Formats: sequence, structure tokens, C-alpha cells
Amino acid sequence: SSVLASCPKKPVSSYLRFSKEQLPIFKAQNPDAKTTELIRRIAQRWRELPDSKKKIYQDAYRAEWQVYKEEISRFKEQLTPSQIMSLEKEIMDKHLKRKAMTKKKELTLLGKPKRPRSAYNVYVAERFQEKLKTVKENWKNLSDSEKELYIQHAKEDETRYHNEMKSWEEQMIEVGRKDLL
Amino acid sequence: WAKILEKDKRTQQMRMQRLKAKLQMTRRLQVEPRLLSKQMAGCLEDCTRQAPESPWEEQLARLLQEAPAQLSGQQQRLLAFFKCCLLTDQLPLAHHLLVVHHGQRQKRKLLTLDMYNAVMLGWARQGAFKELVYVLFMVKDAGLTPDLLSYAAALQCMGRQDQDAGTIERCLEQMSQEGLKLQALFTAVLLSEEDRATVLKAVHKVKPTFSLPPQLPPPVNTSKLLRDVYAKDGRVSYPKLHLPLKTLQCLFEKQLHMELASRVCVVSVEKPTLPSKEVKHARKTLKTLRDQWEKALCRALRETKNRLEREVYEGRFSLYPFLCLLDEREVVRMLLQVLQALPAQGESFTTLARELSARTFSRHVVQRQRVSGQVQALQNHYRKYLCLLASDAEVPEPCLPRQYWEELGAPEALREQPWPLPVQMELGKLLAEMLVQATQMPCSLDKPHRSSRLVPVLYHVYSFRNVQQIGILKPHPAYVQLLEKAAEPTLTFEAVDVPMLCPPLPWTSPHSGAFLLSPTKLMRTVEGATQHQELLETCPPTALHGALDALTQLGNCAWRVNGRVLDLVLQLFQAKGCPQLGVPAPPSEAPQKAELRRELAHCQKVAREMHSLRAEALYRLSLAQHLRDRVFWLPHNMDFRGRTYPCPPHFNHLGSDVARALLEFAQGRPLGPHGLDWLKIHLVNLTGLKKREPLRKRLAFAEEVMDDILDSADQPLTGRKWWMGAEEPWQTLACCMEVANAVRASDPAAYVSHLPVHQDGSCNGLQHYAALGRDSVGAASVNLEPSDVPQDVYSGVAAQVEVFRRQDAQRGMRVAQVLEGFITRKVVKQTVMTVVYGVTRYGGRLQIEKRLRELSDFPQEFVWEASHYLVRQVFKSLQEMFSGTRAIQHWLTESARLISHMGSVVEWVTPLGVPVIQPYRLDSKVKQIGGGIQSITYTHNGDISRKPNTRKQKNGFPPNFIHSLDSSHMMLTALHCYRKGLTFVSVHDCYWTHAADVSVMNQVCREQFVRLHSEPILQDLSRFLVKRFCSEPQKILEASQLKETLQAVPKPGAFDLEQVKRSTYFFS
Amino acid sequence: FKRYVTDRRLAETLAQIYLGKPSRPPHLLLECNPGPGILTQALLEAGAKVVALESDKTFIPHLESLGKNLDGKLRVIHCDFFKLDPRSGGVIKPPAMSSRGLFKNLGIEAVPWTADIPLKVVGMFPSRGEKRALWKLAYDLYSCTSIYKFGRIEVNMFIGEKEFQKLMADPGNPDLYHVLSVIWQLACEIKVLHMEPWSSFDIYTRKGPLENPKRRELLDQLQQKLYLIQMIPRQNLFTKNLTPMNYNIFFHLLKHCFGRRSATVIDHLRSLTPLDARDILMQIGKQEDEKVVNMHPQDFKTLFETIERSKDCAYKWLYDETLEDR
DNA sequence: AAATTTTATCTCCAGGCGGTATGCACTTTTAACAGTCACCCCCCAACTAA
DNA sequence: TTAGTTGGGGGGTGACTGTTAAAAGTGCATACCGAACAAAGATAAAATTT
Ligand SMILES: Nc1nc2c(ncn2[C@@H]2O[C@H](COP(=O)(O)OP(=O)(O)OP(=O)(O)O)[C@@H](O)[C@H]2O)c(=O)[nH]1
Ligand SMILES: [Mg+2]
Repeated sequence: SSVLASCPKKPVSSYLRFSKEQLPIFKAQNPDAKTTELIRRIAQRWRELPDSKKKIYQDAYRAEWQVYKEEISRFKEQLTPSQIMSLEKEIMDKHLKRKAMTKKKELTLLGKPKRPRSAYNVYVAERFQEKLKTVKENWKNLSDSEKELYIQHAKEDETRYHNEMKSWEEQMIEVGRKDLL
Repeated sequence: WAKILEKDKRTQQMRMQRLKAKLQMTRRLQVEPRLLSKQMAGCLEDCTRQAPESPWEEQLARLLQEAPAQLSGQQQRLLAFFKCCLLTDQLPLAHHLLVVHHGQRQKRKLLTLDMYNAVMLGWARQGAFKELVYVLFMVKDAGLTPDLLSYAAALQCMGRQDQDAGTIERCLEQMSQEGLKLQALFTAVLLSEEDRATVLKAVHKVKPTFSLPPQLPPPVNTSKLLRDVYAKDGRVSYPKLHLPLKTLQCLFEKQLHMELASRVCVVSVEKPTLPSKEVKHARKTLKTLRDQWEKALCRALRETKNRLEREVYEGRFSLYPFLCLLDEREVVRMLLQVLQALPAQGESFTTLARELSARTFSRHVVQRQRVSGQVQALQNHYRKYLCLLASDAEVPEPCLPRQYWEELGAPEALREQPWPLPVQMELGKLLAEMLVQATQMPCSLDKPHRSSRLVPVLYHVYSFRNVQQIGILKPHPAYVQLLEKAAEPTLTFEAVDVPMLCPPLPWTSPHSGAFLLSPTKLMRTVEGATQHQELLETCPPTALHGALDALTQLGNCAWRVNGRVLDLVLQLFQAKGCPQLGVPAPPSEAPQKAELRRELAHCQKVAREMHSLRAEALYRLSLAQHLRDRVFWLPHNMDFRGRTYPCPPHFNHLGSDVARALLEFAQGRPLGPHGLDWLKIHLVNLTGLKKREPLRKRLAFAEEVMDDILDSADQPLTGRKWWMGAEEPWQTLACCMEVANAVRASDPAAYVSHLPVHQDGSCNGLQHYAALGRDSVGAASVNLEPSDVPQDVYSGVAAQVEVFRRQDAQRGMRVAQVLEGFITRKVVKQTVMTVVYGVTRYGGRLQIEKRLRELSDFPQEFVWEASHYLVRQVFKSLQEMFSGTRAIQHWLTESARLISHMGSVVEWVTPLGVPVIQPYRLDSKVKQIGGGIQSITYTHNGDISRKPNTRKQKNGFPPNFIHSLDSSHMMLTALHCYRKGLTFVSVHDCYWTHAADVSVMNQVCREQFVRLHSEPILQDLSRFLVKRFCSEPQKILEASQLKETLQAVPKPGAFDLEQVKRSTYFFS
Repeated sequence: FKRYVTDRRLAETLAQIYLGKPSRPPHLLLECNPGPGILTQALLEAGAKVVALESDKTFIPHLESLGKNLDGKLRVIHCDFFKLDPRSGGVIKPPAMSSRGLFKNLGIEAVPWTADIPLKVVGMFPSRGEKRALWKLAYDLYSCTSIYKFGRIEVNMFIGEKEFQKLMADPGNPDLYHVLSVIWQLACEIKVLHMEPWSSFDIYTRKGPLENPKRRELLDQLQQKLYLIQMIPRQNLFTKNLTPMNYNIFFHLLKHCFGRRSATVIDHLRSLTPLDARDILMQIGKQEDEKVVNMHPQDFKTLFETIERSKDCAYKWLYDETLEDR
């Protein structure tokens, strides 16, 4: 919720502060290089950095940690119960969305076959928000054949996909993902 | 359709990407291990990448070249999991679990040498090298040292793969120089015969001259007591069965079929019910319900197996291999039978757990024997064995049944190993939960389909005992009503609970005997306990020959049922009952705002008790009718002390008068000169009227009332009815019929009698105490000396108690006057019997209260006061009676207490040689199983860390020792009677035999008692106890105290045991 | 250990509280364990009749002597109030008595349940057996047996602090709420009449008075305020569905519902009855996700009566006498 | 050390309470910054079998 | 039922390379609650108590 944004965030870890603070130097060194490589060299010198720098970063992090411990403790007290409901609903929705997103992605990574095409998807594709407006009125059909041609296309798509569906079940058994059947 | 084409090409690209990713880098079984040691990891990498023909065989020698308490619950469960995977042939899962546990540091700690050895053996049985080398890498990284079993597994693998002689010989000198011996390798316990054959082939590829040690003739026992039994010099006339060989083979085939089926079905003996409409409708509904329950059980089992498998694929232990052991149909049928056997009152959850696990192990064992091929070998060996016990067939040289069984060459009997207790309880819990959730039944049974809501058949309710609460599973009441209405005429028994149809398998070792295929235990105990078996195994092999031979002799006795008594008992049972005669009445005949409940509750309680008694009687009578025209045998085994008990519980000869009256010997014998007299004296003894009279007076009284005997034999239920006045009415009727048939025949001397005659011993415990103490005063009292009239202590105690009661009632006590003449030997018998065993006033009071409640004529309001008065007077009367008995009892109790203080349970050895141990210990902590419905609390027996229970160890040492001495006497008597051709079966202290052989049996009894008690039992016991416990060098003071206590034994008295031979009433 | 009263002002105040009814003067007072007999003298001072149910004979003759020339005000019956009507079934020893015989001796005639209160019992609960005495009194009250046969009898007794808090628990206090609280709040109206520390009474042991100052310091460690409570049985306790025949099923339902406290009502109704649990919850006006710890005693009685009033199913309960003693 | 208080009671034929809080040791999870860029999710409609 | 289909246009996570430490999860262990009523008694061990 917007009230969640109102709650303060935890202090950034020591390694990150070093990465953030030392970034503007590295835009001066080589700005065209890929950030991933640059992260490694800052880490490479975080590996070679002296212990005193780590000690001072850790002291600052501890102080900011105590500070944040204080503001968050004060802030979570003054809020209203309706905001409690808002935050709990939003976090539950966020976890559910994360779970769903992973499930859809695992499925799309496992090469699951597509569903059969539809009369309306074909109409939209022929048409090539704005489309939703145009296809709405265009849907009314004065041709019995328009539905019929679609059935033949539906029949053709269904047969190939079912052959893929019976095929796709085989490797999942071979790999070990028997539950997806 | 360009869209279809682009979709197809994208799917093809994604498939190729996934295939490449899987090939280069989901649930997949992990084979290659990850090792902590950097050098070993590099070695594994370079060996894998060395060459396609990588030197796995040479790496084997490279790894084997170096060779420089109680387990936890999780360790035991993992070991059982690995061995069950070995049996089930799901080795990839065992390997995956092993490598996964080898990954994490904490899980690495649990693994021991045995687990790696088992997985190596599994991989060797298939001959694989790569996986065996991987497991060797793991076992070497763990820091363990390979043992004999590892080298045996390697040799078996090399032999199976038909590898050349070089690697084999190399491993040979390595194992030879490391201090190991091939002879020890060929005697390992955990090695199947196929494994030894393959190892032999592999070894003979290198050294063909090597040969196993030759077989030797079995040794014979040489103990003093048992020398004559096994001596080959003398005249022997062993009994032989009357049946021919062909019938005995057919009977064996029938018993094998019954045990393979695992169930036997018998027709009910209840009154038949005409097929009304309601009965047919109920039967149709019940059949439909059974079909639906079967399908639901199948589906639930499949889903549970899938879930448990998925649990293992994450690296966690489960019960998947245990579920895979049996076929699904067998599990479904077992669950359905258990559901059908559930009583209406319900059963405890833990009891259902012990029961469902016990039935699974037996079927697993039978299936293992059936598949492994031992069944055909058993058939052949038993068919050749039966030539000894057939009347027509002959043996070249007669011998004991076990000796012949071993002489032919016994098949090498390999059975399975019991599961640990945690697995046993978890499996039962899972099965019970499956049964509970799977079954469902309609809400309205009588009305077909008014409502479609479905209610569970079984419920889970809590039963509260004092503060404690227990979980109970109770059937739905409508289901119970449906079962009652259907009234099916078929009963089901487990094959173990029904007497064998073929002669029992001889006892050759503590692991083989009794039933042909089903598992049986030589000493009965709770499931977890194993100390008794370990002591039995660690003893010399020739110690238990006497016990095994006695059990086999008792097992091979042919029985039969009495037709007339069975017919009469059916008439009373099916027609309103006769509870006076022990035949329970039908529940239809029943006695039947705060005042009404006080009557309804009593009526319901009486009805419940009558129903339970009728159910038990129904079981016994149905079994008895099913065996009407057949000959059956009853096997035997021992409790942990040595006393023998028949295995089949329902129908044996330890029951009430009905059970002991229905049975009779199958083989007969001419009465001869004294058979009729012995029959008359047995009838008088069964009557109970004359118990303090000499034999002459008993025979005279028998001759006086011959008319009553004849009348009762002719018209039992419609005559003068004299036989119902006896102490044991049903046995008396059978004896009367036997006597009438004998008398009315032409020549009574040639009559063939099938009826056993019982000879029993007076004051047996005090007869052994007086023999141990050699107390002349005690000996004369218990009929150890030649006397003209029987003498017993119990009547004297009763007389003294009555005199005290008379004197007290003179002064005006109400309780003294109320029980004016109800004082009898019966009330004081058990109390004065157990006073020397260590009974307290609490136990005596409870026993006296039980007898007074059982009087049924004593005013029941005064039971408490009467019990107190009687126990006080009895303990006052026994203040100075026994002296030597009490001295021996005190010595035994003090020794047991002092031994039990230092944390060691008491042990001793019987004069025959059977070792005995007391299993009493304190269980401080109790285990639990977290689960769905509830958490079962069980007791972990089989834990030696627990401290001994000093109360139980002192209390039971004096009673238990005397019981071991009695069993030894019975065994010696049976063994020395078998040589003379006698039929001998015993009940603890009562000996049964034919009418004509009673004199010979009495002579043998007296001689064997004298020979047994001629030996110095007490001194040998003291020496053994000193050598076992006192010799331990823990503390000098504790050992000194034990030595001073043990080394002082009571002095013997002045009594020669040879006079027992002339005692007429020693047994009578 | 007995704790008699030996303080004069305390005895006077207790006598005034016991005779706190200006109307209906003659309340026959049944007293337990009179001990020294100071509260007894105070009770006779105010004029009310007394009957002493002395549990020990060592101090009977002193009370008998004090009752001489009292014109029947003081009558001593050697009896123990907590041993009335033993269930053993044998002859009754003199420490115990049959309630019928005692009430015939005292000349008390039975009255209906809806009538007024015949008697009043004044005494103290057992020191270590309060949870036994409460259960026995509850069993006698619900079944209408023993002294409750003759009518509704008040029992005014002193109870300890912890047991008082456990007895007066409410859904507001979830930790102490249990079966005994439910049954004693459904069956009676409990009122707190007086408060008093432990040291006000003089402990009596088997040998005699506990006069050792060492245990007096230990008595401070054992000190707990003793509340005086009043229980008058409720007139509307028995309805058509809850009767002396059905009380066992109600007791078992209450014990089962508290067997697993952290569970909903439906999770227990599924294990107790074959009827539709959701229907019963709807009928008693409760949400499906209702805990057992959130139900007032009236809710429990309404639940039991609602299940019992169902006429659709012939079999509505799984409780049976076979469940008991197993 | 010596007393008081509390507990179980002759053996065998095979026996056991169930739930809720609290602590500790350990391994496994997630959020905290930095920029790049691709994928997934709409937005707003429209059908249909798994 | 519900979720997955196609059109441009819009935006929001996570892919990434990288450390750090608090928060969650896992598995065993001990303790206290229920002291469901239902008379009473004798004796000798087992445990705390001071
Ligand atoms: N410890 C113990 N042993 C028992 C008990 N009942 C029987 N026994 C043993 O079993 C033996 C045989 O008992 P019975 O045959 O009933 O009677 P008995 O002592 O032989 O005496 P009689 O009645 O004269 O034959 C006894 O001597 C005891 O050794 C019992 O309750 N406790
Ligand atoms: Mg006997």
C-alpha cells in the first residue's frame, strides 16, 4: 500500500554502500562497460580492501541500524488498523502474484504447448483498446460460413496441439515431472 | 496460418533450448557424489574424465589397497530403509538418498559403515563398477575402513562380471595381507547362497584348489540328566501315527494351501434365519457398500504412494519401500478384513497400529518364501520326512523326529529380519488413517437415497480414564445395525489361529519350527524385546536340544472332537441357552426421573456382558464344528521362563470344561486289566465329591453309584440328571459315557478308549520348596512321604481359620457370625499358595474378595468386612507354618535386590540348560509419533540404557525360579515317557495319558522327580550368580557385599528323596 | 489439614453473614467440622437452629455439653458431609451416612425443585480435595441424587484463591477456562460474600494445634486469601431436552470440547455427532470459524439442546456406556 | 544423615495418555543498493475446454 | 467455473554480479495441564526435605 511506502526501509548493507559510493568513480573510469563486469571489479577490490574500511562501514551500518530500529518502532505504533489491513492484503497479494508468476514461467520454460486458436483471435489478427473497440462491432456476423471456416481452422489447430499434448507428456515423465500430467 | 508457423518454430526452439540445458546442467536422481576432501574430488574428476574405458577395475584395487553403542532412531530408520530398498529392487533411490545425506554436514554424521556396505552389496548384485566405485569414494572420504563384507561384495561383483584373473588375484593378496581370511568371508551372516556361489566361482577362477570345510555329524548332548534320552544303547519303541502315507501327504498339501491363502472361512453355528425381504435388502446394501469401499481404498493407497515417493525425491526418509513390498490388492483385502473384524464398541488407536503392522510382516514373509523358491524344497523335504510318522512306512534306523529331519539334510532356512519398532508403529498408523479417511457410507441406510450427504464409517472419539485421555475408533451405529440385520453365515479366521491339519514342523533351531511358512517365536514376548533371543543364540548349540525335542514331542499329538458332547452343546446353545451349565444364553432373552436410569444402566450392562460371552462361545463352537470329522495338531512354544503353551488361542485344551470335554485322543488303546478302574477313579476325581479319600474308597463310591452313571449316559438331558451336580459337569458326562460303553461291552478288557486321564500334583510349589530345602517336616505335609491318606496344607489352614472364627463369633462379632460355614478350602487356597511367593495383604484381600463375590450365596453387603477379616486371620494363622521355605524365599529375594541395585537384571540357567533373563526395567521417557489424527504414545521396549525396576526384579525372582523348576520336571518326564511308546500331553502340572499307561507314567514321574532333585540346584545357582555378577571388577565393596550375601545359602535338612518313589499320593 | 475458626470478631461477622436474611428467620443451618465450637456458640447466640455434622469424635462431648439445656437448638449428628451416600453399595460405617436416614432423623420433608430453599450448609472445603468435592457435588446436582433429592440446598463454603479463579473463569480469560467452570456456572449462581487471609484461622493437625513458629513462617509462604462463596442452584436448569438422563452426554461433550482447546467447534462436532455440523452452528447463531474458547456456558447448553431437539436422525450421538471405563 | 512424604502391592498366558507451550542449535530464506536490458502483464475487450 | 487465448499501446518485475545480517524454518528436548466423582485398609519400598 501507499502506507507501506510510508514505513521506513532497513539500512543498506556495507558492501552495497561501497558499491554505490564507488560507482561514480567507475563511470569516470569506463562508462561504456557493462555494469555486471563493473560490479565484479568493485567486489574484487572489496575482496582486496583493508579491514579498517570494513570496520568503519560496519560501525556506520550499526548506528544506522539502531536509528532505523527506532523510527520503525515508533512508526508502526501510530498507524491505524485500516492501514494494517491494507498492508496485510497487499503483502498477501504480492506473495500470491510471485507464486503465480513463477508457476507460469516454469510452465513456459518446460515448453508447454499452446491452446487452440479462436475465431476472435483470428478476427483481431485480420484487423491488425483501439482493436477491442473495432472487433466488438465487427463480431456481429451475417455469414454462417465465417463460423464454419473457423471450425475447420479450429479442428486443424486442435489435432496438431493434441498430438503435441500427448507428446509433451512423455518427456515430463522422462524428466520426472509426472505431476504436470 | 503464419501465426501457427511462428508458434511451431518457437516451440521447437524452446524444446531444443530445454534439451541442451538439461544435457549440460525438475527432479532428477543424483548419482555422482560431492566429496569434501579436495584431493578426493580431484581424483573423482580425473577418473571420470580419464578415458571412456576408465580404469574402474583398477581404481577398485587402488581404494582397497590402503585399508588402515545403540543406534539412534533416525539411524535405525535409515538402515531399515536401505535394506528394504535392497529387497524391493529400487536401488537408485537408495543411492540418491545416500549421496544427498553425504552432501550436508549434519546429515553426514548419521551414516555408518553398515549403510555403505548394504548399498555396495546392492550394486554388486548387479555387477556394476561405476556406482560401486562411487560408494567406495564416499566410504573412504567418511574416514571409515573397509571390512570383510566390503571385500566380499567386491569379489561377488568381479565374479558376476566374469572379469579376468589379474584384478581378482590382486585383491586376493591385498585382503590376505590385511589380516582377513577367506574362511571368515564364507561364513558371514548377511550373505545369500547365490552371493556365496558367485564368490566361490570368482575365487576358484584364481585358486581352483581352495575348498570349503567339509560337513561333520551333528553333536549329541552329554548332560547328566539328558544322557539316557540321547543314548543309542537300549530298547526303543517310538510311537507311530495310524494314518497311511498318502493321506498324510494330502493333508500337508491342504495345510500348505490354507497357509498360502492366509485365511480360512468356516460356517456359523448360530440359529439359521429364514430369508425375509429385509435380510435380502440388507445383504444387497452391504455388498454395494463393500464394493465402493474397496475402490476407495485402492485410490487412496495409490495417492499415498505417490505422495510418499515425492517426499523421498526431496532427500527425506519415508515409508515408500515398505508400501511397495506387497501388492495393492493384498493391502486392500487386509484392510477390508480388519474393518469387518471391528467390534461394535470400537478399538483403541494404538491397538489398531500394532495389529495392522503385525499382519503386514507375516504376509511379507510368506511372499518372500513363495518367490524365493523355498516352498518346493520344503514340499520335497516334508514328503520324504513323513516316512517316519506313517504306520505302513518304515525307516532304516528309528530316531527322534528332529534327528531324522536333520539327517535327510534340511533346506537352509532363511527368513526376513524384523523391522525396528518406530517403523512398525508408523506403518500401522498410516494404514489406520488410510482406512479411516477412505471409507464412506450414506447417512440414511434403511431409506434408500432420501439424502445424498455421506458420513464416515469410522469415527475418532476420546475416551477419558481418570485424568488421562485415550483415542478410540468407533463404528457408525447404523453400520452395526446393518451388520446385525444382514446376519451372514460365514466367519473368517486367520490361518495362524486355526489348528494345523498336518503334523507340525519340528523345532530344529530358535528360528524354525511350528507353522510351515508363518513366522513364530520360541519364547513369546512384546514386539521390541530381543534379549531372550540373544541369550538363546549365544548359548552352545547343544544346550536347547532337550527343550526343542520336548516341544516337538508335544506338537506331534493327534486330536479329535467328541461327537455326542458337541451335539448336546449345540442343542442348549441354539435353544435359549443354559447359563448354569456354561452355555451362554441368547441376548434375545434379557432381564430388561433419576430412578429409571439406575435400572436401564444395569440392564444394559448385563446385556453387554451376556453378548460378549455369547460371541466368544460362538467362536469356539463354530471352530469346533468345522473340525468335526478331521484330525488336527496343535503346535507349542514357551514363555520366557520355560512353561509350554499351545499356539492356537481359540480352541485348545487349556480352556473351560466345554473345551476340555470336546477333545479326545485320536489313537486308542486297549483298557487292559486296570483301565476300567482308572476310568472309574478319574470319574470320581472329576466329580469332586471325594477329595480326601484313598483310592479304594473312591473306587467303592464309583461302584456304589453305577446306576446314576448309566442313567446319565443313556438319557443326558431328559433323565435323572445326576451329571449336572459335579464340579466339572461336561467332562463328567463324557467320562460317564465312556464308562457305560466299557461296561456294557462283551469283554471290557479289550475296549478301546480314546479318552485322556489326568493325574495332577498337590501343592506343587511347596513340593519343590521342600525338595530344595530337604525339610522333613515340610516334606511329610506335601505328600513327599509314603502315607495312607492324602494330606494337604490348605484344609489345615481352613480348619484353623474356622476355629478362630468360631472363637470370635462367641464374643459377638457380626461379620464372624454372618459367614458361619462359608469358610472353605476354596477361599484360602490361592492366598496360602502365594504367601511364600511374596503376596502382600492387598493381593490376599483382593483374592478373598473375588472368591466371596463368586460364592453367590454369601450376603454381598459384607464382602469388604469379610475379606478384611479373612485375610487378617489367614496371615495370623500362617505366622509360623513354613520355615525352610521362607528362608529360601528370603535368600532369593535379598540376592535379587542386591543384584538389581547395581543396574543389572537377574539371570539364571535352568538345570536342563535353557537360559532365563528377567525383563523388568524403568521407562523414564515415552515416545510419540506426530501425525494427522493424533500422536500415539508407545513404550520403546528393546532399550538397555533404562535402569532396572528394583521393585519388580525382587518381587518376581522367588515365583519365577520355582516355575522354571516345574517346567524342567515336565520336560524330563515327557522325554522319558516318549521312549516307552506313551502318549503324553501336559498342562503345567497336570499330565494326560491313556487309561492303560497311567501306572507307567506315574513311575516315570516319580523317578524323574528324584533324579532332577538329586542334583544341587541351589549351590549351582549361587556359583553361577557369583561368576556372572559378583566377578565383575567395578567396585570392591559392592562385589564384597554380593559375595557375602550369595555365598551364604540355607543349609540342607534331613530327608532322603528316595522315599518319593513309594509315595502313592505324590501325584493323584 | 483442617482450618477451624477461633477469632471472636470473625465468628460474629460470619454469623451475621450466614444469618443475613431478616425475612424467613428459622433457617436450619447444617454445619461441618465444628472443631472448637466458637462459631457454633456465635450461631446459637443469634437464635438460629444448628445441626453439627462432626467428622471426628475427639471434640464431640464438648459440643454436647455446650448444647445442654438448649431446648433442641443444638443437635449433634456424627457424620461427614463429604462422605454422604457412598457408592460402594455395602453397609454404611458411622463416619458416613445415608442422606435419607439423616434427613428422616432431622425431620426434613422433601419439596419440589421449583419451591423455596429448605436448608443452608455452612462449612469449609477440603484443604487438598477441592477439585474432588466440586466434581462430586456437580454429579449429585445434575442427577438429582443425595441431598439434592430433597430440593435446592445452598452450600456456603470457603475456597482457595487459585481454585476460585479457575471456577469463575470467563471467555475473557482463556487460560483458566475449563469444564468445571462451565458446569458450575450453568448449574448455580455463584456470589462472593466475604474475603479473609489464611492466618485468620488456626491450622489443626492430626496430633493437635500447629503451634510451631517455624511452620508459622512457612504458613506465610502458604498464605492465600480464602474467599467465601454462595451457590444457589438455578430454578430453570432442567428443560425438556436437558434431563437427569442426558447429563452424561453433556459431560462427555464438554470434556471432549476441551480435550483440544485450540480447535474450532465444528472440528469437535465432526467427531461427536453424525448430524450436519454447519446446520447446528447456523441454528445456534454462530459463525463457522468459532473457537471453543469463545463460547459462554449458555452457548454450550444451547448447542446441546439444539443437537438433542433434532428429530431427523434416529442416531444422533456416538457416546455410549462402552466409552466409559475404557 | 535422618527424617518425613509418597507410592505401589507374587508370577505368567505379549502393552503403551493426548495437547500446548517454551527453549535451543542449526540451516535456509529474503531484503537491502547499483545500473543495463529483456520478459510478463496488462487495457480492453472478445470465446471455450480443461 | 476459470483461465488462456490477439491487436497496438502502456508499465511493472526479474534476469543480472555482488556481499551482509536479521528473520524464517527445522528437529529435538522438557514441562505442565487435564488432577471426570464413585468411603474405608495394611506394609515397605522410593522419593523428597531439611
Ligand atoms: N505365583 C503364582 N503361581 C501360581 C498361581 N496359580 C498357580 N500357580 C502355580 O501353579 C501351580 C499349580 O497350581 P494348581 O494346580 O492350581 O494347585 P496346586 O498348588 O498344585 O495344589 P492342588 O490344588 O492341591 O493341586 C502352583 O503350585 C504354583 O506354582 C498364582 O496365582 N500365582
Ligand atoms: Mg495341582
